[PDB]
Amino acid sequence: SPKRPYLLRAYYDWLVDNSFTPYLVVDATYLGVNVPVEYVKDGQIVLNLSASATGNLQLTNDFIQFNARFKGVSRELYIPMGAALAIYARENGDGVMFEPEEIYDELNIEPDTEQPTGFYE
Amino acid sequence: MEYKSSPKRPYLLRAYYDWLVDNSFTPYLVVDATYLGVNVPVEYVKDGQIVLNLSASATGNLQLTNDFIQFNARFKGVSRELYIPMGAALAIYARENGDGVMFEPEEIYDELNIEPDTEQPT
Repeated sequence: SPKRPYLLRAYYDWLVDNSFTPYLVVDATYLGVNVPVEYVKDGQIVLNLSASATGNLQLTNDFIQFNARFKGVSRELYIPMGAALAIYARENGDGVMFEPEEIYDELNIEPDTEQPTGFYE
Repeated sequence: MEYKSSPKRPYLLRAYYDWLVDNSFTPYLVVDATYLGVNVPVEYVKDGQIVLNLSASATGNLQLTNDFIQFNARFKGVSRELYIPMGAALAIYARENGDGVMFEPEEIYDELNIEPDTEQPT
């Protein structure tokens, strides 16, 4: 239902097809993000999604996932689509900042915690 | 390189197209039938414009290329094939609600649509 995944994939292809290095701005504060906090700045990390800087990159409707190496330390990165803030070309900044969609809001996310119930029955 | 990057339209058209279909919507395309290179049933054009149904059941061998769109469709029984230059695709939306996107103008599309003031020899 959310359009963000299709728009991200569209820009990604346009970037790569034009020989641009696609940079993804991630809200490392969002629910489910999995990135090395050692490289996070002000609740925000910028990733390189080019073929070269990624292993097994997958751009799903629900998440971005890939193997990344930070100073020899290869590992997996998981980013829920709701955390993707923007994607642009490293060589010139051309890209898009994703428009907010109501569904990536925890209010629209199914109950993460249950209702106050008694105990006895 | 003064940075002569290609148009984004084909990518946006394609993505929105996939979004509509994956959501059970019927993709409708608004075309400028004037645009150089367009091949569509001239008698179904209104105000130099034609709306087309691109859903799976309304098309055959649909091709959403960076440069053009092409497919086979039937108009009142008469099966015809259409060729549409990307600069001619003006918008794509969902029939079930009139909600979609109207593409932003892109400089090169305008260039590819500049007409000569006069004809060629012969």
